[PDB]
Amino acid sequence: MELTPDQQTLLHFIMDSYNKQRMPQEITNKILKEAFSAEENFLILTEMATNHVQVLVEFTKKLPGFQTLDHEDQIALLKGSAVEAMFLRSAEIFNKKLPSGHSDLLEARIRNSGISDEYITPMFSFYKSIGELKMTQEEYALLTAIVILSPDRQYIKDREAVEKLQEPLLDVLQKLCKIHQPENPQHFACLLGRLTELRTFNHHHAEMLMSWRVNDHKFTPLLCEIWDVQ
Amino acid sequence: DHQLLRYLLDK
Ligand SMILES: O=C(NC1CCCCC1)[C@H](C1CCCCC1)n1c(-c2ccc(-n3cccn3)nc2)nc2cc(F)c(F)cc21
Repeated sequence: MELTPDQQTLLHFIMDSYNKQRMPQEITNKILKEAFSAEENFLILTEMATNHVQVLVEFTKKLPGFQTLDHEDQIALLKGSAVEAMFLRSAEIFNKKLPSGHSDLLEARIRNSGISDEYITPMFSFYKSIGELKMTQEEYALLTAIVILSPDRQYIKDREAVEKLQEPLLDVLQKLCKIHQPENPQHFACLLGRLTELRTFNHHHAEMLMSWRVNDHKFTPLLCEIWDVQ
Repeated sequence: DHQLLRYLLDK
């Protein structure tokens, strides 16, 4: 039931790499301070997402066994998980506790950022349902690692090799779920269930970006490689 | 041809 010394070592190593990401407070301070036009908000999103992918590649490289994978499979895992990891991180930031009234303002500011109405509802439906899990930082870190090391990703030549790397992370997450939420034995299944909803954002990511209420949709060369844009 | 991704991966 308890984590082994090897698992505790794995967990702290993954926590340390995960903590290298841009701080949630930095992001919410910017959105909460003042209101921006849809044009300014689009630019904030592309810079935020560019930094996210850069740090995600650094986090992915540190995942045990990742560097032993075939180079083409490495690209396929990164490309297959980038958008999902971005929405998982956004969901984590959204659910961080803030002073009274701040989360209501954050929600209203995101709702009026320039994103199409069609996508506001499924985005907030996902954020609120992630929030009901009351996940710890370790649970978000492991889930992000599990998302990256998905063997069921398209163009993966050697699935078994990816499975071998994901399995120890799934076992660590399962133990944490039993430790953090012993009254809810369904917790682990609920976290895994949320990965299916994550996959839906990846299906409509390009349309979500192109329907942003701006006249021009400019993307960084790194974003064009990761997103199906320009 | 994910040249930038390949680059950040092989760095
Ligand atoms: O910066 C954000 N997210 C980053 C991205 C990288 C990793 C960390 C977070 C944005 C932000 C850009 C400025 C206007 C207002 C929104 N954000 C989003 C968001 C909104 C739309 C999209 N779209 C993706 C395709 C189309 N839309 N992605 C994320 N959800 C957020 C939840 C927060 F608590 C929150 F604080 C910000 C959030």
